Order: sequence, then C-alpha cells, then structure tokens
Amino acid sequence: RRPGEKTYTQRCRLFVGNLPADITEDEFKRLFAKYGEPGEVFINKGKGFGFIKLESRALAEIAKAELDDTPMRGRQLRVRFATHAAALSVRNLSPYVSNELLEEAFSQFGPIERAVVIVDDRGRSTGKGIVEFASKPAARKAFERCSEGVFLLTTTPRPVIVEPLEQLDDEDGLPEKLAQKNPMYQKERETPPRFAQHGTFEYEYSQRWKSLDEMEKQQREQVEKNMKDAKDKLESEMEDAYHEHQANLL
Amino acid sequence: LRRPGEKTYTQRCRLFVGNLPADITEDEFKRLFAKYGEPGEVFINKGKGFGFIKLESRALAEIAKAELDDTPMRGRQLRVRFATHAAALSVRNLSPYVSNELLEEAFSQFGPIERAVVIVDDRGRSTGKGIVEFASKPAARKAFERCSEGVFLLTTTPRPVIVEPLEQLDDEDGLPEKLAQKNPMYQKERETPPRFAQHGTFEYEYSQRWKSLDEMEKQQREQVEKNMKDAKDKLESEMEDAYHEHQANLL
Ligand SMILES: [Mg+2]
Ligand SMILES: [Mg+2]
Ligand SMILES: [Mg+2]
Ligand SMILES: [Mg+2]
Ligand SMILES: [Mg+2]
Repeated sequence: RRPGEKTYTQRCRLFVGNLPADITEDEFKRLFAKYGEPGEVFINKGKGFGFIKLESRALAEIAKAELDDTPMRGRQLRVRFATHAAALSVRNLSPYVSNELLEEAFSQFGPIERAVVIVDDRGRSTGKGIVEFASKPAARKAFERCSEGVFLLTTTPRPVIVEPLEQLDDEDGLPEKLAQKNPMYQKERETPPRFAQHGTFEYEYSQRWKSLDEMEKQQREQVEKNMKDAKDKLESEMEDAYHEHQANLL
Repeated sequence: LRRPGEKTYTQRCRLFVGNLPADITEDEFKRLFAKYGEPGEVFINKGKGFGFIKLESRALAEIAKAELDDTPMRGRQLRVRFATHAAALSVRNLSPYVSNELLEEAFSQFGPIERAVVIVDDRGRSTGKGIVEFASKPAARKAFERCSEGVFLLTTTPRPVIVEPLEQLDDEDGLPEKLAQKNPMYQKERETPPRFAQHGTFEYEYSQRWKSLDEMEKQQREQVEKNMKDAKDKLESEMEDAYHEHQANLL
C-alpha cells in the first residue's frame, strides 16, 4: 500500500469532471471501490465534478490511469490529480539540506504531508524545493513566520525564502478546442508556420527582436553576477563588525 | 484508459528499473511485466542491476510503475521510475493563441513528434513557454539547429520561436538524507539545527542584509524586463512604420 504511512493526503486527491447529471454520493464511490476504502469525498452534482481521497499515491495513480477518458452514461471522464491546496516554494537552500531536514524544520508549523528538494538531472540540489502541508492554516503560518522572521536551517546563515507555490499545467496545456474561441485566432491561423526569408518584413523584424532577446539575456545574467558578487562580499564585510568582537571578548 | 490509433511505445512509455538481482536474465525481466501486455523494447545492464522497457501506453506504464515500485525481488526492493525523455526541447515566445495541436503541426516538420504541449497557468492562459517531444534525438537536433540558424514563425504575427534543450528537474525523489554526502561540510551545517535568528545577533544582521540584496536583485531584474519590453514595443511600431507604407505603395 504505502509503508510508514502517508495515507489519504492531498497527493491522493483525484478530481473528476464530466459527471452525467444523475449522480449520487454513493454511485461515485462505487466507481472507486475497486481501489479500497475512500476518504473525504466532495461533489457539486450541479457542475458535474467530484473529488475523492484514496489511501495511497499508488492507488490514485492506478485509479487515474484506469478511469481517465472512459465512459459513464455517454460522458467520457476527466480524471486528474487535484492541485494541492497547501503548498509553498522554498529557496536559498544549503546544497547540504536534505528532503528529510526540510520536512523536519517545517513541521514546526503544523503536520506536513511531504517536503522535497528539487534536483538537477545530475541530482544536485537546485537550491529550491517544495513544502506541502496537510491543511492550509499551517501553510499560512509558515509563509508569514518566514517572511516576518529569519528562518535558518543550517549553521551557515542561509535565510529560507518561502513563496506560494506557482502551479503550472504541462499535461493538458492549451488544447485547440479552447484556442478557436478567439477572434485574433482565425487571423493568426490564416498564415501557417514557416521560416521567414531574408528580404521580407517578418525577417528584418524577427532578426532584430532576436537581438533584443539576446541582449535581455546578457542583461539578466549580468544582474545575477552583480548581485552574486555583492552577496559574497557581504560575507567578507560583516565578519569585521562582529567576528572581531568575538576575538576581543576572547 | 486507451484510445485506438494513439501512437504507442513512445518514450512516455519507457520505464527504468533499478535494483534487479545480479542473476537477472532478459526472460525474467519480460515476465515481470507480463501482466502489462505486449513488451516493447528492452535494455539491461545485468552487471549494474538496472534496465528499461517500453510498454504500449502511458496508462499502462503508470500502472506498472504504481504496482512494481518498491516491490521486493530476491533481496532488494525495485526502484521503478519513468525514464528521462531523451528527445525534448523547451520552446518560448509563444503567441497565446498557439495550441498543443498547432505546436505539434509546426514541429512535425522536423521529424515525428511524440508530444507537444503548451504550459498553461492556473487560469489556463498560455505562459508562452511549451514543450516538444520527438521520437528521436536527430529530430530534436535538426529542430534546434534550423531554429537557431533560421527564424521560425507560427502565426500571422511574427513572434520568432526560441528553442532550448529542456532542463530536467526532479521533484519526486529529490535529495534524500541517505544521499547527502557525509563530507566534512555536511555534519558541520547540521551541527546547528533549524531556528529563527534573534534580533541583534550576527545571524540576524547578515540574513536581513542578504534579504535586502535579494529583493534588490529582484526589482533590478524586473526593471530589465521593463526596459526590454518597451524596446520591443518600440521595435514593433518602428517596423510597422518602415513597411506598412511600403505596403501602402503596394495597396
Ligand atoms: Mg451518503
Ligand atoms: Mg458526506
Ligand atoms: Mg515528528
Ligand atoms: Mg539570483
Ligand atoms: Mg542528521
């Protein structure tokens, strides 16, 4: 199932639209009793969507795999993982913080479902991660306490920067269905995809845009280096003020 | 869970499996996935207890994953994950009218496309960044190459499309403590547990000084966003000038 629990958490919350108009609290359940003893359930039968919690991420995965785009009284089904409600980004992490540590530190704010540290295709800490709370109230606190205060995790004072999680969708995307529903759209369609030939407006334009784009890049990278350099110096600055005062008392 | 005539045995369908016993053979492997239908392609480092198999379908591979990951097998628990796409690009500067379908249409031109998607926010509005997945790497190089060489346009509006290699991040496995390298620089960061620093201490002053450098950095970068935006709108009307009246001579 899932050893050492993390049962019936928001990561086991699935969503389902395109419910036919004749649906009960009970028929829903009957649809997902294959995958065991359900948790919190919600339906707005009016608007033909519903939510369900399963015991485990795995069950939720299988359910989803099994019940997506399958019929129920004419209607094909929309199974999706539900977007977590109590989720923060964290940044400025010591390369030496672990998923475990980050979870540990954050529990001081209320029960945690999960906490992860985002890693590169080389598995190196990217310096960001996610913290996922059970409830929202805990996430409120976290985000407040940490904006108001200075939360540190390791010896070297790296202050945690905590933001609300921005949630992107890269699975559904922008389907044609929804696209067409726009005026500018049909105009934008009229001229197909293409490489633009030297000689045309399109050309001299985009070559120039490209340049502006390249510039912006350098500009941005330049800023990052400045402020990088600033940040390293500030180390070498404060030292004097304080560290030296601890070599005077000693 | 399926759609007749949906291109099958894609990279979206490739599973990696670690922690196989060193006494594994091809034929043990294919039967572990016996229940998930007709096995596609297989590779195995028998010396390194790891391997890959393609299945028919995303939905299958999901279930296989959910089912087998962490399952015991002659001593070890298997690690089973989705294999990291090898033929994948980031694309940016999308008119928010471009769609998954289009993006696919547009890039097929380079080679067969496993999948093309536009990344949409919570409001379902395009963010102008999107992903393109090819069957093969050639397809992805050729598509990067032309597109850095040339200028590639999608729509009547000449928004030129930028292509990068797709930077692949892990938010699943993450960085477990086990994996944290118990080098010196390790326990020595841990010597001091989590805490809020107190007003007056060094930890504090440093950290608030840092914070300010941080928010500065922010603003400065938003500023560059602002600068260039304007330059880009100036360029727009500029060009509309140098030409629409060449178009007025063509009227
Ligand atoms: Mg009831
Ligand atoms: Mg009830
Ligand atoms: Mg505890
Ligand atoms: Mg930075
Ligand atoms: Mg420890």
